[PDB]
Amino acid sequence: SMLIKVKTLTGKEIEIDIEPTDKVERIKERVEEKEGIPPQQQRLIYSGKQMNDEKTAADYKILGGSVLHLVL
Amino acid sequence: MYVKLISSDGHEFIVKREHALTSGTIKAMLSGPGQANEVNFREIPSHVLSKVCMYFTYKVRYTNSSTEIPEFPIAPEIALELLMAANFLDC
Amino acid sequence: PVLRSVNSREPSQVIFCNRSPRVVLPVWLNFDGEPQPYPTLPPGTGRRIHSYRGHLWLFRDAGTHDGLLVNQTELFVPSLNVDGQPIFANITLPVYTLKERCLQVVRSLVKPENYRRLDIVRSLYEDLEDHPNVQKDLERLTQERIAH
Amino acid sequence: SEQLKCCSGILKEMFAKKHAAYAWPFYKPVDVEALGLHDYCDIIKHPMDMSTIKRDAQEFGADVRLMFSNCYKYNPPDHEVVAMARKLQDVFEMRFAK
Amino acid sequence: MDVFLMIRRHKTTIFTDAKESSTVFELKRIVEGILKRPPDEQRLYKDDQLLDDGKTLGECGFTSQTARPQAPATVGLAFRFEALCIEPFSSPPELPDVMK
Amino acid sequence: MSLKPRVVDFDETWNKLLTTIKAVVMLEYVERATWNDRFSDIYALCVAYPEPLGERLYTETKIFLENHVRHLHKRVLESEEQVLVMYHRYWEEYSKGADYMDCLYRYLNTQFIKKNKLGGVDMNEPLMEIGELALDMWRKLMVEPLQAILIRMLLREIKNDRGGEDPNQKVIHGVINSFVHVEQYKKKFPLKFYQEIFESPFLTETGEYYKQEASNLLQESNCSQYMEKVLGRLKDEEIRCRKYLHPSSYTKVIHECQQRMVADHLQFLHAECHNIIRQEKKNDMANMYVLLRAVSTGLPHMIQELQNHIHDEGLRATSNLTQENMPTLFVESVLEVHGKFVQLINTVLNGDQHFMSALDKALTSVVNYRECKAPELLAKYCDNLLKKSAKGMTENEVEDRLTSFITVFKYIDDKDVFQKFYARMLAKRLIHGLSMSMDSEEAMINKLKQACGYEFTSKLHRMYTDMSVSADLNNKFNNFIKNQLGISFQIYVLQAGAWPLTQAPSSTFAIPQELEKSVQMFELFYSQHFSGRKLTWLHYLCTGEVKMNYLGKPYVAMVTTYQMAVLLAFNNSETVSYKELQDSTQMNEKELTKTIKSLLDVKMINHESSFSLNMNFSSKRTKFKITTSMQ
Amino acid sequence: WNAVALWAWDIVVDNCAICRNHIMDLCIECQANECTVAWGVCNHAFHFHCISRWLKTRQVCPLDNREWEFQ
Amino acid sequence: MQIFVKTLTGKTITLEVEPSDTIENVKAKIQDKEGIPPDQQRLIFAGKQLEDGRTLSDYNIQKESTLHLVLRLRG
Amino acid sequence: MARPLVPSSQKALLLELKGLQEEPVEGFRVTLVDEGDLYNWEVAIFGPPNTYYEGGYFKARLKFPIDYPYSPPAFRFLTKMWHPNIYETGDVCISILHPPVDDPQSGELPSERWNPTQNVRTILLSVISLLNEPNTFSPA
Ligand SMILES: Cc1ncsc1-c1ccc(CNC(=O)[C@@H]2C[C@@H](O)CN2C(=O)[C@@H](NC(=O)COCCOCCOCCNC(=O)C[C@@H]2N=C(c3ccc(Cl)cc3)c3c(sc(C)c3C)-n3c(C)nnc32)C(C)(C)C)cc1
Ligand SMILES: [Zn+2]
Ligand SMILES: [Zn+2]
Ligand SMILES: [Zn+2]
Repeated sequence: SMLIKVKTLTGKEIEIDIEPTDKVERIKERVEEKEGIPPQQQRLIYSGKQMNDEKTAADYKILGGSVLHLVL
Repeated sequence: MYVKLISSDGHEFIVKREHALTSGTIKAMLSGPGQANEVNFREIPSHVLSKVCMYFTYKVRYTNSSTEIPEFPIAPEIALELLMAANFLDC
Repeated sequence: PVLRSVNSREPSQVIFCNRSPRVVLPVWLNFDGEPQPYPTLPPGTGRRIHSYRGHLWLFRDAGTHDGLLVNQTELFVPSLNVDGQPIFANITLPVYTLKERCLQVVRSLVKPENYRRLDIVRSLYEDLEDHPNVQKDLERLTQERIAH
Repeated sequence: SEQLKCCSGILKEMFAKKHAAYAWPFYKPVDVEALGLHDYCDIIKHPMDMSTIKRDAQEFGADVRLMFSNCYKYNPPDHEVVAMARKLQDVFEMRFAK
Repeated sequence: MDVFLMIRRHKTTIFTDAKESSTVFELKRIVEGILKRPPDEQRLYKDDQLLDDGKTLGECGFTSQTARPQAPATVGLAFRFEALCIEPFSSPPELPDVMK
Repeated sequence: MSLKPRVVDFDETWNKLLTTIKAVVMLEYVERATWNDRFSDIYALCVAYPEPLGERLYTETKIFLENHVRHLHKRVLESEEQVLVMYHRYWEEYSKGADYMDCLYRYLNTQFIKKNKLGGVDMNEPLMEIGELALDMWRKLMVEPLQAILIRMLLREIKNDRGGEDPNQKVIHGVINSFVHVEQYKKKFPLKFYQEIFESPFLTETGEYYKQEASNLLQESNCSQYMEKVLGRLKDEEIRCRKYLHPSSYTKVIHECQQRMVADHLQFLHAECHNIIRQEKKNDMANMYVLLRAVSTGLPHMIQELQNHIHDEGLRATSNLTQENMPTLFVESVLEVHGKFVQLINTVLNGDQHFMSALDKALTSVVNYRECKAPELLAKYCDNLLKKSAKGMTENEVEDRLTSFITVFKYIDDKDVFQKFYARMLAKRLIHGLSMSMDSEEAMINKLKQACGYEFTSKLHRMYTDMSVSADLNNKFNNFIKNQLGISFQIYVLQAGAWPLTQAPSSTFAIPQELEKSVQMFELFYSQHFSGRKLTWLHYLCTGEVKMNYLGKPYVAMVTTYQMAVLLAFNNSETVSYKELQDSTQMNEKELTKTIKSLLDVKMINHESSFSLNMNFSSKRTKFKITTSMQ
Repeated sequence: WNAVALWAWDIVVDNCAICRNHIMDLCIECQANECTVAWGVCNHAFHFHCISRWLKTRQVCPLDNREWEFQ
Repeated sequence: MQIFVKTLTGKTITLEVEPSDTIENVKAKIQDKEGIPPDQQRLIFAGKQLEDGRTLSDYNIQKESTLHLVLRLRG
Repeated sequence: MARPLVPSSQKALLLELKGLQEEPVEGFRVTLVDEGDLYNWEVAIFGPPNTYYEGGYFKARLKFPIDYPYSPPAFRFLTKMWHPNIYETGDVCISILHPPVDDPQSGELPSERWNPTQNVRTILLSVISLLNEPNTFSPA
């Protein structure tokens, strides 16, 4: 239900909608569903910590409008 | 619950089977068919079987715990016979 | 060797107190893992020692090298200290199998070579002759650590 | 008063965890029985320590110098204890001069 | 404070344990578990004098010193009634000539 | 006692032990005294004098076991068609034995095999304690020879079981678990004999048979029945595996059935998923979900189809609406779609987060639909809820409506346009007093803040704080005046960066005498009580009391400053022209025209144009206020 | 009559660099309970409570490299 | 054109410059707008230092972009 | 029940973190290593495009002193880096992180030296710039 944008290196702010109890795998797959980057070549960076594929988004204290870092 | 060992002269030694099961050969003699209580034999004299039983009791009571764990004295005369019997009983 | 004293250079203080009637000579493992002897402690006699944090030390019997249990484990690892108080290690005996204990009694009561003078079979003569080498214990401990 | 306060501050800085990597050996007086040094007492006729130290700042400076020199004379020149003592004494001298 | 006992009749012998404060009735219950003749049929002695149920083993002379685990004390046996009789074990071997 | 050293006639002693162990291994009753006597003789043999016969005892026991298991193999062959049952009988026989006859030789183990195990240059077979020897030789001389035949007959038995028959579960499980019992006592691997010699053949054949059965079901019946019968088959397979196999292979067999019934036909399942979901067939939807969950590549396609259906349904329900009540109809359609499909996912799709995300994406696309129209309508709807026009609704109902509005707005992608509409709506509501509940407005602002940070709400939060500050400053000015103008004080001061109606005037407007005195007093109070950025006088919004004594009854109205000046211009003459009023007021032409129109509408005045005061003007109450119609 | 006239304009926020607070709002340290604003030679605005600490730590302005002095 | 400039004071400002103005001109405008001499000013864009002797077109910075200003740095 | 008194350094660190989160800075992300430790923050460094470090992910550890913002925090890269101005232990030699102590022999101006007006974002930008433009005058 939340709204987040995955900022790429170029600068394109990809807006995506996730749930309060979403998963890192689902968040990464959302980028592929709208950006095309395969889930096996994505490394989300949030608050200087490498996003894990198992921890839920709630453990990372993700709030609406938070800019996410994606590096290919 | 109590196994009745037997020595040469005819002595009958009764002891808790939970203690007596610390010796592998007695565990074997009890795990077999028939029931395997009473466990008779061919060498051991009563004076050696008594010391082995005392070792069984000591091995539960005054060990495997936080304590000084003293040495249970072995008379130098019985040393050979008790060594051979401990070899046989695998205790 | 896998078991070796850590050359951290971090000071550490300890005390090795003997609770078993035997005389215990604390053994020190060097940086490469080779055992290093230490002065003996009389039965019931304990004192302080100097060793850096991460050192690996074992115990032995004064005459027969019979194994002694230090702090309920094969090896004792001294960490750093607080306020200069040396660590407290207690040496106590293991649970001897009857064959091993009677073997130890025979060895104590008869000198290391006089074993073949005794009136039993030569198989147990061979058992008598085996004074436990620290190397076998170290190898067994390394294997057990690898397995566990 | 000012000299005594400065000496107390220097001692506190030395005892702080900042230099504890090298000041650890001198935290308390040397324990002869624990160290197993039979001739340590004969070698050093006046033992001293940071804890023991804790008229003027000259007395504190002399005590610190004597404490350092005892270890310097007792231990070999290439001793890790000697190196740590020298490292601590560098900061001590810097604080005394400042 | 534990007390260990080596109960005996004729040349037969038994191994059990108890508490110093335990009553002779409790020890008779242990013998009931052993024999397994119940306590009323039993008849106990140390060394030769008959015990009394109400008496504690500490009162009877058993103590952690006298009845140590390596040297368990001896208790007499008889049944309801018959007399007491105890005989020793077999004599140990001879020290071999080399250790003499 | 124990067992003494002895000179033993090995031939006769071994022959006696030989017949006795024969009797015990074949389950024949043997007395415990005799068995312990055999134990006796074995100690003697292993301590024999002058030298131990333990080696020959071991060799003779090895030969005895080889003879015995070869006997049993010849017996199985002779059994012809009863191999399963007679093998199970022999296995019970020989396993109980090599448990007993291990303890009995345990002494020999310790003395000889443990003590001589290794060494020699030749790669000879290592010595094996009697238990390992017995089981390994059973393997080597009954299982490895028959492995093909036993596999064949056990596979056929389980196939009968699949075809509805019920062969002997105990026998079949025992025969299938002996292959794992023969693993015991070797540390190399726990299960490899069973895995590579039964599991692999059985998995191969079960896969083949269920692929054929999937073909049968597909060719026979329709898609719904096919899913139902596939699920039934999988359940029955789990039961069968539990009954028969080793627990380590349950997963492998069920995986084989899923792969050979679902994954290797996923194209048909995907093709008919369209029809099933688009037809909202709940039962087949649930079956499709359960089956495709077992395949990694399955659920994404069904997620896509549900996403597409929700998108289309929302679009249809929101575009087919009438134009009479566009905001309310829009929001209600969005919420009913949301609720319907959330309930559907929770009930039939197990509340899967992936399908919840699909629902969220579809409703996001719908709520950002356009030819933006949707944010416009949403802003209008929240505005209408908060206005006084929502007559009859209680505070709790308003709160519930606000919660629903927030739930719908969470998916609003056009936040910029949404805020652009909402700022003007809220500012108009606040300034003119049209807001139904300031507390409700504060609650909505708090919800928006929690949703999108303080940055998003900055404008509305500042507008609300400014309304509150204007009220507080009016109270403070009244207090200061009382602590020391012919009329009260009610004027507005706003920040141009948030309020969208901040069209400050610039003409040399001449405020009435009372208004000028009040403004002077307020400015004098402000100069000492506060400082900061400057603002132009928003006379177009400020309202104040103007008394119409010319009427037959007393009447005082709190009216706009421009309106007040226009009304006071009538004090000169009953009839006033546009040019004279403009000259007197010094106001802008558009503002003067708007004020004249508002006065005519209120009936206060009557119509190069000229107007005259309305002597018939009346009000509901003697004291009232005029609304700010200068937006 | 009500009329309207507001804000009596008189000239930025001059956000302090040390504390990051507002000029009107008291310094960060003073918030926990007469915090005057001190201006430097470069005209930078800095709270007295934080400006004194910065000067005591080092006699250099936080923004500019010139000396800190009032008017 | 117009660009976004962030100062060490946290406040945000914008500058109206063309693709012909030099880095020195941009620095002078920033100094005039903020109150920092050009000597202790450093513009960083896309994690790269902005050389004084260049032009905006050299780094390909269009309108609406952001420029980061920091203090002097060295080794 | 009075709430515990928030320290000035802790409040400054919280404000800096909030500002960084509200205004994302390209090339890095700042987050606390432990929620209960406001003086230990993890920062991720990403190589700027068109540079030798493009596509790289180097982690850094920032430790703020109890006297913040009076004293600059300790910055060191967690990932092994080989640069003239970066030590083997990960320490970064930057004039911004140096204490505001007047050192005429150092050759670094007090204005370029660490000042209270500096921020974590400014320090990160300076480090990123130095990564592409290392200073060889005083290599570390
Ligand atoms: C009597 C006994 N009974 C049963 S055990 C035992 C016994 C126990 C401990 C000791 C002494 N401790 C050791 O030998 C320890 C135990 C084990 O952890 C290994 N070990 C070592 O000392 C090893 N040493 C290290 O790992 C550190 O190596 C640096 C080599 O120098 C060590 C000491 O030199 C030999 C004798 N000299 C001294 O002790 C002088 C003494 N040194 C030091 C000293 C020594 C080393 C360092 Cl790095 C710094 C300071 C010293 C002090 S005060 C003080 C608290 C110390 C630690 N000191 C002062 C002041 N002046 N002199 C000293 C070793 C085998 C390499 C010598 C003696 C007997
Ligand atoms: Zn300045
Ligand atoms: Zn300040
Ligand atoms: Zn202050």
